[PDB]
Parts: sequence; structure tokens; C-alpha cells
Amino acid sequence: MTDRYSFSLTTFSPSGKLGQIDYALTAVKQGVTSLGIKATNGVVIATEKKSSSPLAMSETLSKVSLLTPDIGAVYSGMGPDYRVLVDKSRKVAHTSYKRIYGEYPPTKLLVSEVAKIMQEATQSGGVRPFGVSLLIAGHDEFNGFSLYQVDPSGSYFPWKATAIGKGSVAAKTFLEKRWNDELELEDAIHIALLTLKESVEGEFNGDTIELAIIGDENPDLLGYTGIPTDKGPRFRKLTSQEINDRLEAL
Amino acid sequence: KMNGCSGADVKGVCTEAGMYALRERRIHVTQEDFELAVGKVMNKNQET
Amino acid sequence: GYDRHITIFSPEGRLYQVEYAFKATNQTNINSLAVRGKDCTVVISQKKVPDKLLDPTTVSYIFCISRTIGMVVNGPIPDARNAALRAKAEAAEFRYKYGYDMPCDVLAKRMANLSQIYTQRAYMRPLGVILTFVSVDEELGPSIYKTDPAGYYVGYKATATGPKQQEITTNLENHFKKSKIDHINEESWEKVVEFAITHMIDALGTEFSKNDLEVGVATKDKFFTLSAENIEERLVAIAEQ
Amino acid sequence: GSRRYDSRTTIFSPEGRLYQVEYALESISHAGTAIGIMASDGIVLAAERKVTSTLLEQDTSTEKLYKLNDKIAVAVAGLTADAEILINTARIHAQNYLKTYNEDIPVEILVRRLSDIKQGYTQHGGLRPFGVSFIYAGYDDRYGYQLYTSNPSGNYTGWKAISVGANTSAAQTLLQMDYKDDMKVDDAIELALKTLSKTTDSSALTYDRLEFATIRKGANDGEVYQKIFKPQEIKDILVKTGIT
Amino acid sequence: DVGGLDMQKQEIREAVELPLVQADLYEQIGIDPPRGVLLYGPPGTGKTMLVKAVANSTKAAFIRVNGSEFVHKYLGEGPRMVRDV
Amino acid sequence: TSILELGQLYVTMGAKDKLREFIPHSTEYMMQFAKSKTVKVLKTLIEKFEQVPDSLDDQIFVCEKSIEFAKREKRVFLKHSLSIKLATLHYQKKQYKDSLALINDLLREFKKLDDKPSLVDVHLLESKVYHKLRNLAKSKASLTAARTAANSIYCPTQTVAELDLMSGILHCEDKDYKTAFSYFFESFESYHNLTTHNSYEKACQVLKYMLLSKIMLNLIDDVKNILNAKYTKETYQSRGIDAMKAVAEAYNNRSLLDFNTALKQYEKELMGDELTRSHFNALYDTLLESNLCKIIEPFECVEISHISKIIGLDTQQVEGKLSQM
Amino acid sequence: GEITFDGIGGLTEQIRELREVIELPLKNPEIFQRVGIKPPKGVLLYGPPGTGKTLLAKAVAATIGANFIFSPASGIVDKYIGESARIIREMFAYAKEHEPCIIFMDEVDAIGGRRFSEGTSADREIQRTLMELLTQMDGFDNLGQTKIIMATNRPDTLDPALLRPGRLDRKVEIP
Amino acid sequence: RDRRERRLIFGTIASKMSLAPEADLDSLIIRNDSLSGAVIAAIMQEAGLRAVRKNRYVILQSDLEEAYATQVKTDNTVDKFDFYK
Repeated sequence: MTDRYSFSLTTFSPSGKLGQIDYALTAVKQGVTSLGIKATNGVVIATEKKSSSPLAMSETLSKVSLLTPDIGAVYSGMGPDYRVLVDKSRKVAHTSYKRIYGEYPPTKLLVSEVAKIMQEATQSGGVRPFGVSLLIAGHDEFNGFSLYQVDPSGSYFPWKATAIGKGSVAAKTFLEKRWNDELELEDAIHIALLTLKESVEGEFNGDTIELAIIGDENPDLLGYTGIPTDKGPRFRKLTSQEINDRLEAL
Repeated sequence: KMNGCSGADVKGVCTEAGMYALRERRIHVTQEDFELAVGKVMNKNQET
Repeated sequence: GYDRHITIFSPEGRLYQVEYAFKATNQTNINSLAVRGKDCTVVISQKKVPDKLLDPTTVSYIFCISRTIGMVVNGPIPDARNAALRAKAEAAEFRYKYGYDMPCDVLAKRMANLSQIYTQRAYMRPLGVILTFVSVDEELGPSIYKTDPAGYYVGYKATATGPKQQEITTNLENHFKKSKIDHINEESWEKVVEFAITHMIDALGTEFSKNDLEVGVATKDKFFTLSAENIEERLVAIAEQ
Repeated sequence: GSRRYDSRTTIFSPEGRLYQVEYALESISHAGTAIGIMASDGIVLAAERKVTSTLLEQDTSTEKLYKLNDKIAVAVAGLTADAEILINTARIHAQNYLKTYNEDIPVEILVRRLSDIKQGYTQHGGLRPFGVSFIYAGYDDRYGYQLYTSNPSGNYTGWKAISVGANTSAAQTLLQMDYKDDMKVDDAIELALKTLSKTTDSSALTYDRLEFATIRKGANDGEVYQKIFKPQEIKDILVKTGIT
Repeated sequence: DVGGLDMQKQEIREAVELPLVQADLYEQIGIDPPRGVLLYGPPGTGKTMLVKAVANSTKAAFIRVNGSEFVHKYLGEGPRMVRDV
Repeated sequence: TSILELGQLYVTMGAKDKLREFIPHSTEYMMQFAKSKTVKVLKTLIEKFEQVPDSLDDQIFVCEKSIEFAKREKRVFLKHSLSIKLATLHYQKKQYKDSLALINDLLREFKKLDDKPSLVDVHLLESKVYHKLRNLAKSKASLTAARTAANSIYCPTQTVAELDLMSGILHCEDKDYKTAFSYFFESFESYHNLTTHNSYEKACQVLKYMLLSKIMLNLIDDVKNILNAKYTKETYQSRGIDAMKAVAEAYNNRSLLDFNTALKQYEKELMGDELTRSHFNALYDTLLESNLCKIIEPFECVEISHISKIIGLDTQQVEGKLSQM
Repeated sequence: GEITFDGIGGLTEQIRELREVIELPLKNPEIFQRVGIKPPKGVLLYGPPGTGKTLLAKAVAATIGANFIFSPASGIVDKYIGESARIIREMFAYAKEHEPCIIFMDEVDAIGGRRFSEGTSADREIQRTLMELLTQMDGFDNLGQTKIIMATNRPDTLDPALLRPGRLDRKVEIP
Repeated sequence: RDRRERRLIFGTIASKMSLAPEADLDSLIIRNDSLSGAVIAAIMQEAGLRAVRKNRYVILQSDLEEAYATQVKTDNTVDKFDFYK
């Protein structure tokens, strides 16, 4: 008969490549269009939120979470698939690093540990890997700014500008269309708004659009003063009221 | 300028080279038409 | 087919097991309404009236998790009672380890991630019931979190469950645009029950009696369900307006 | 024949060879071609990358070449999910030898034990075998430089020059004709770039898609030193060899 | 009769009107005229009703051979009918 | 850095007479400031002449002067920047001989040897060279190479929207006005969003082509809805704008009296456009043909003196135009 | 017809819209000529099996006065060799001879389906039927005095090639 | 597609139909995005079906708005609840 839809849990794919990954990438393609732009002085990520019912509160859905103050993340796919992954991903960064080195996890170690959970889901039978794709953007002292595309197959690669979701193929050219590596962060946000606007024309406001940036530390989000050594959070989530300010200036 | 063009691909590069000559109202295919024919047929066969 | 019996991904990305989860929620044909007031939250569930051989007091679609917190479930009964036992266990354990009340935002998140744990188990069947959590938060105030059997929860201005949910959402959407607020007036919690039932009858198009409905009320630091005499008292006050 | 059981590795095939090993060779050919070269004064490692995307940053990421220790640098070809599991396990086991014996592990000792790790999944348990193609490069004081390969069957074979991935038989034939018994380090670099140029669809042989690592014994005080050149230095050796 | 076809209409004339009328110009170029053209897109827009109007200007016989036609359980008539056309 | 900002203000205050001599004095800065890179300064000073209205003599005198100084060492690679602005001034000069002679030799060096997006900027000016030349073979070819490269290279809003305008102009002589006017209305939405970047004269001319395109298609309701309705008008009124309504009303009744009535009154903005006057004689023969078909419908062999009274023109004018047909 | 308008009662809102697109163009074609819209060819009446399929079929021919033509889809697709084109061609010939006629069908879900590429695998009688129904209305000779009616459960069981404009312009749901 | 580019389709079919002077043809090219010529043809025909429903032979502005409300469904999906995630 046809294939049994194996992750290589108990069975290797006879076709030479796993067929359900493309069906898991179909669940990735099922997700909203989410993009990111890696520049020299900062990294910006943009994504759209599903409206669903008109009475659903838009502030409840957060498609950009906080792992470490210097590293942001954005995802496209099923809702509960991202929560179970990150709830376990946080405990990995705490025990394997923060309970040992007692600092904030860098960009190289944190992204690698997130992909290891997907590797265990593919290896351990009976547990289906989650079909969400995560775009992790962060800034550390060692490697600096970084933008990585985490695939459900367990592979990650750096990208200057990349997109996931239904517009993964379409917006990838659109990001390369208006943006180049020589551009800075300020001109990158305007490009991210123009590219994400082409995804849906219904509502471009901050209610259904969640925009976040990575950049210079903000002392207002540090929560304390008096210590010059400890750096402030490099990730600042843009309020929906502030998102409309960038729309009028777009 | 091309890569691995078989007998079927060479005929199209020559056919497309004559296509620009019709827009030029010329009975001859200019050398500039070949430069646009290579960058076209190679990208034309790659699509789909 | 074998592809329809598996919990894992389908060829088209549409899970057949999840489609039966939402399909089983409409098997009982129960229409419930959950709205948010100003200082209070009132949720009313449709109470099916069986013959005289069943106790209507024992029959309930709303379970009490804790004070100020309440849950209404529409779907398969055997998965409805077991889902309430899991929400109560996590509510008491969270008030011990962390020593703080468990909000419906987290209370809908625990059952949502727990449903994904059931999908990872081959012998265990996931919950096919809808979990609607309502309470009055100390900060955010009234909040509604409705957990789909697939583990989807998001805040709502007004929500319902049933085949008429599309008609209920449309009727309540235009009403919220006139006042430009998602909260019901008459801050007194006694009058909030009047409007919550009034907007439900106009949305459903059918008037119900005291035995046809079960009115839950979640107040500040208190939660209770109106009995047959209290629901009948509400219908008398609603009839005069 | 007609009924073929692909499920468990414990199920024997009618021919006697597991069909999951056959199809694992196809997955290796789908990736980039990696050619290891064992020389007298060191080991030259060269490979090409499968990703052609310009938006991807190739200079900051290494898909194939990895470093197990100071004396061993390996290049993995296969599934990325299975690579990070086996490489990290190899790094743990290699340091465990340094824990007990306070010494660096020889190549033959590490390669032989890593081969049985893949076989352990096929020998017992319903888990998956990891189709992987490594490149085993290192030096010890016993047999000297040892260049081994990793087949999906979980074995190892001695190779002086070997090519894996796409164009396996095409690149290996070019190496056997120009092979030198001495295998000079400078000649090994020219031999690698000459073979990779014919097996790569790109005629210019861009530097950003290449991974170049070199082991040399001619360092200071006669010590083995592994240095992976930056892509800017990869473009420099392309002009010296006459590729560009 | 339908606007917005300037992208397609410009491509139709060269691949239809020229080889059926002006094809003598291709002999001055030295190449054979194109023997066909491929269409890619959802049917109903510049596909069904458009090709019937093109046969009017060319004054040529319009024959409908589809992908779901000549489909039957009998064997041997499939290749026989295509050769007769 | 201030001189770039000060250079824009000199034309505003009337210092452009002093500014034309200040630009060639910037050669000494290129040996120090910004480590050569003559594109940041000299090209910006000429760019200020396009945004702010400037005389034609001051623009050509500087463009043909500052290039001949020692800056040519950096202008070997940057010659594409000054060559585009030089051919632009030749358009207002109405002499394409100096521009066309350069373009023919420069097209060989401009393909992926210097600047990729600079092609359409050259093909756009090249299309205007053959347009005034009345050559439709090279004009449609130069635009085709620019429209084909639109997917490869990229151009700003002003350049992309101009490619559609130049496309619709090519459909003026080839008729087929059913699909022709779409290029004119599509570009106007791009120029309207330019706000400060768009001037009054740039958007006023675009409306003259959109109104003229609808008149060729001969729709009375669509022409009146543009000028009368303030939503479709966007507050644009001039002599050439109101003249299109009088011509549209003249075609409704088909009378040559009101056709030439607005000719003499609006002749300032009506006869200033060569494309409008080219279509003016097209309607002059169109409205006359409608009047000529009125005398031909009954039986012929009538008096010529009665023919001029029915049409409403002079005897010599009727005999001259009728014999031409 | 046979069944009167009493049994189809309750659909009057959809019945008046059905008469304007069927009864009006068959009697006075000048209605849509002044408007500028082309008359719809196919009209799909779908609902529960046996509910509203028989009542709405015989009611259209009774109110208009045209003859009642019932051509069930179960009489076309077979495992027997042949029986594909000859039924639709002769059905088109019968409606061509007698103008006041209206064709009705039943059980369209059995002859439908989109497969994947609209090819044929064991579809030999299925695909030849779906393509022939499209060539009759959009061909050189259509039925101006005869409207094609199909009866099924859900429109999802019909070939998307027949769902495009020019073939089926109307979908009426039977509650 | 584009707002002003689709006018060659919407406007061409509008020329073959009877319209009112108050009918707004710009509302069809704003909200609609990327429609095939077949789907667009059903929009103008639906406006005529709303005119005969009101017993009018001239399409008004309200008929163009009622025709769009039926055509809001283009791709095949269940209501607005599609794209489960």
C-alpha cells in the first residue's frame, strides 16, 4: 500500500525522503505569513494574526513570545503546538545553561536546544512532532545579531530575510525585492510593513498585526536601575497603539 | 552562455532569437537578440 | 481508511480526528451564551428537560472549579465530567505550589497543552469537548477563555456554542457597536443576569422557561449557580421592561 | 518480492539486505558532495553545500564540517536531525576517554565504537536507524592518519581518497586517475578543487558554497593543528589553483 | 471582447496570427513557425471563449479535443481517433 | 553636508545665479570629503534642480561643466549617473541628436557592467527620443526591454508609473482605445500618493491624457463625471482640463461650431500639447465625417454653396477637406 | 408537469428568483436583453435525498408549461463498454426538436468527483460525461428553450469544470 | 491584479449592460482582489439578477452592492472559520 505517514518514528521512508514533513510543511504552509529581516544594527520580525470571530480579543493572541530579553521569536502554525514546545524549551535553557552558567542564553546555544526537542519528537515513536515553524531572532556578545529559521525536520539555517507560512515562497522573493543586505534596521521596518500588507488587505492595523523589533537596550523595560554592568533588554514589543504610528509614517 | 542545451533547447533559442527580430521589423536576427534569447529560454524552460 | 484513524497529520493538513471533535460538540444540540459585564460575568447554558425519571438538579452543563471560577461544557458527557476533574486538580495544585489563584488564561492553557499530551499517547484518546472558562480577574476583570477540543483558546467579547453561534455573534456584534463597549451596563450583578438572558433570547429566537436554562453567576470572591427558584425570579423581572 | 515489510529493522529481507539501507544511499546522493583526502603531512577536507539561496548566510554556518576535538574534525552528510544527535554523542564519548585515560582518543577506537551506535538501533529496539555519511579525519601515534567512511549499515571502511553524496562514482573516478602515492598537501588542495569543479553545476565554483578545512603536521614544534579557513580565504586559494 | 488581455493578446498574435497569415516572414528569418502554444491558468479567463474568437480572425476550423474526451472502456479507439483528426 | 541642503535653498531665494558657479567649485572637496565618491554630492546638487523649479540654461550649463573637471576619475564608473540627467535636459532642449548619438554607444557598456536598475532610466529617455522621431519600431522595443527588466531590476514609483504612461501613449497612434486608457488611470493613483513629491504641473498633465483617452473612446458620462464630481476631480482645474469637456459636448451634438469655439479660447493650453493637437485633427475629421455623411445620405448633384451652409464652414475649407478624403 | 406549486410551498422566496431565471427567459427573452445579462443554463437543486428533489422537478414544468424531461445520472455511467456520449447527444437532439421542454436529472453525486488532475483512473464513463455536459451549453449550439437541471446532495460532488460560469450559474439549497 | 487594471474587465462587461447614472463602478475594483474573468462575469450578472428581482431593467447602485455580498466567497472554504491554527 501507500506510506503510513512516518516521521521515521518506527519506519524509514522508502521514497528516500520523509513524505509527512512536506505534509508537516503543509501545516507550516497552513500558518500565517511571518517574515524577518536581519540587518547590521538590528533585526525586525513581522507577522499577522488571525481575526477569526469579530468579537475575539486580539490582545490575547501573542505570536511573538519572550524567551530571553535579547532574543525574540515568532512562529506560524497551530496554536497549541507552539505552547508545548516553548514550555519545554524554556526549561531546557534554564537547566542546561541558566542553572550552570547563570547568565542569559546566547543565540547559538538557545536555538540549537530548541531544535533538539524536534529531534527527539522525530526519534521517539508514538509522539508526533509539532508542525509549527519558528523564526528566532536574537543579539548576543559573541555572534551578534542572528536570524534563524527552525524547520520541523530538525534543521536550522541563518537567513538575512526569510518568510514562513502560506507566503513562505511568495514573501521570500518580496523581502529580497524591496530589501538588500546593505540596508539598516530603520528602513527594514518600512519594508516589513509593505510586504506583510500584501498578505491580507482587510485590516492592516495593530489589532490583527503583531510587530516586534530587536535593537538597542531599553532602560524602561529593565525594571531596575543602579547597576551599569547588567544590560537592558534588547527586545521591545511594539504596542498596537504604537504600531499605528508606524503605519501613518509608512 | 548556455548550459546543457539539447537539440530541443537549441531550436528554441534560435526560434526566440527570431522572435525579437519580428518586433524589430527586420528579416535578420541581430546579435543583441541572442543576448536576450539566452537569458530568456534558459529561464523559460526552468519555470514549471 | 487507516489515514482517518490516525491522530498524526493528514495528507491535506486537515485532521479527521479533530473534525470529529467539533462534530461531537453539536451532538447534544445545546446553545450556551457567555458574555462579559463590567464588574461581573454571567454565563447561561441551555438545560435540556428530560422526562420525570431524571433529577433536573443533578443534571447540569456547568461545573464549579473553584470560587469566582466556573466552566460550561457542550459536547460528549463522558469526556465532559473527566475534563472537569482535570481542571479542578490543576486548580488546587497551582494554589499550593505557586500559592496563587489560577486564572482562566492559564486554566485554559493547561487543558490546551494537556490535549496535546493526549495526542502524543496512542492508547489515550484526546478530549472532544469544549472547555469554556469564565471568571473575574483581579486586574483584567471579566474574561472569557473558550478551549476548543483541539486546544485553542482566545479571549472573547461575546461567545456562544451551537448551530446558532453565527446568528448569536452577528446579533451581539451590532449591539456592541452602538454603545462602543463590550461590557454590559447596570453594574449590579443582579441586573446583569437580566440582559445576558435578554440578548440570548433575541439571538436564539426562542423563549425558555426556568427548567430550560441554567444560569451561572461568577462574582468577586464568590461563585454560585442559580437554582430553579432563582432562575424563575429572573424571568419575572425580565418580563417587565 | 510482492509483499515487502519496511517497518522494523528486525524483519529480514528476502534478499538479505535491508531496503532501508538502500534508500538511505539515495538520501546521501541528494545532499552535497563531500570529498575527504588523506595525505602524509595531514588531511585535506573539502565539500560543497546544497543550499543555493542568496538570502541565506553561508559564511556564518557550516552544514557539513564539524569538530569533535582538537585532533579530529569530521564532515557529516545526511539528515540534520540525526547529525546533531550523533555528533554530540560522539563529542560526549570522545571526552569520556579523556576523562578515564587522560588522553586523546585515536581515530580507529572512536570510529569503531561510533559504528556500533548506529547498529544498536537496528540490532535491538523499534527505533529508527540513522542514515548518515560521515568523513573520519584525524591523527594518532599508532597507525598515523586514518581516513574512514560511515555507511548507513553502521560500518567503516579504510579509504585513501573517497567521495560521497552526489556524483559518487563520477568524482571517485577522477580521484583514482590523478591520485599520488605521496599526496602532497599542496597537491591535495589542487586535486580537491579540480574534482569538485567538474562535479558542481556551477562552473565558477563560488567560495561561499564551499567548506575548506586542512590538517597539517608542518606547524610549529611538529604538532597537529586544525584550521578551518574563512570564506574570504577560500576565494584566495581558488585564484592560486587557477579555478577563477 | 474582454479587456486586460494585452499581455496574452500580444502573445497570441505572434504565435497564431503570424504563422497562419504572415508565416512567410518566418521564412525570411530562417526558422519554422511555432506549431502550438501552451496556456497556464484557471479556465474561463482568456481560454475557453477566447480561442473560439481567434479562429474567426484566422478563418480556420476550430476543433475541440479535450483531456476528458475520447475516454471509454473500449480499447484501440483512442489512438485510432487521434490519427484520423 | 550643509551645502547639499544650502544648494536647494539657493534656487528658492533666487541665488541660482550664484549657485551655478558654486557647483564646479566642489572639485576640491572630492579630493578630501567622503574619500572621493562624487555621486553623493555632485549628483545631489543636480537632483535639487529637478524637484525645485529651475531655469533650463542653469541646468544645462552646470551639467556640461562640472563633469569635465578632475572628478572624471571617479566618474568612470559613475558616468551612468550624469549621463541620465544629461539626456533628461536634452528632452527639454528638444534636441535628441546629442542624446541619441551617446545612447547608441553607451547601451553596450550599460548592461550588467555598471548599474543594473539604470537601464530602465535609460530606456525611458530613449523611448522619448524615438517618440518625437515618430519611430514606433524602436520606441516599442526600448519600452519592452524596460518592461521586461521590471521583474529583474526595480524602479521607484515615479519611474514605474511613467512606464505605463509611455505605454498608453504608444496606443494613441495604433487606436484600440478599449484597453488603452487603463495605463493612464493606473499611473495617476501613483502620482496622487506622492503628495509633496508631486507638483501641480505633473499631475495636471496626466489628467489631460486621461480625459483625452476617454474622448477617443467617446463616452459622454465618464468624461463629465471626472470634472464635475470633486471625488474624481481631486481639485485639478486649468484651461486644458476644462477644454476636454467642451470637446466632449461637441461630439454629443456633432457640431463644428462649438468644436472650434473652445479652440481659440483655450489655445494656450490646448495647442501646447503635440499629442492633443494630433488627436484634435483626428476629431476634426471625425466630426466633419459625421457632417459629411449628412449631405451624402440624400441624393447628390446639389449646389456647393448650400453644402457650406449645412456644415457651417467656408466654401474653401469644405472643398479642401472633402477632396483630401 | 405533474406536481403543482402547493407542495413546493415555503420556498417562494427562492421560487420567485427561480422563475425569473427560468420561466421568464423561456417565455419573454426580452427581460434580460434590456438588462444585458446572459440567461443561466444549468441550475442545481441540492438537498437531502428524496427531499425537495422530486417536488421541485415536476413543479417547474407545471408552472411554465414545458414538457418534463427526467434523465437520471444513474443511466449514463456504467461498467459496461460504451454508454457515454450517445445519451447526451440524443437528449440534446430531443430538446432541439421540441422547444417547450426542460431537462431534469437526479443522483449527480455518483457521476461526479474531481479526481486530482481531472484525468481518468477507472473514471472511463465518469470523465466522458462531465466533459460532454460542458460542451453542450458552451458549444456552437446550446438549448435556448431548454434549461438543464441537476439534482444531488452537495455541490462538492460535482466537477469544478461544470461549476465555472457558463455552465452552472445558480445553486439553490433545499433545507 | 490591480484596482485600475481590472477596469478593462469590469468596465467592458458594464458596457454591454444597462446601468444607472448613480451606479458606482469603483466599489467593485476596491474590495475585490485577484479575480478571474469568469468570477468577474458572475458579479455583473448577479447585479442584473438583483435588478429583475426588484422588477427593474436598469442596474442601480444598490444592485452592485448586493451582487458583491453574494460574491464574497471565491476560494472554496467553510465561512470565515477556515485555516485551522
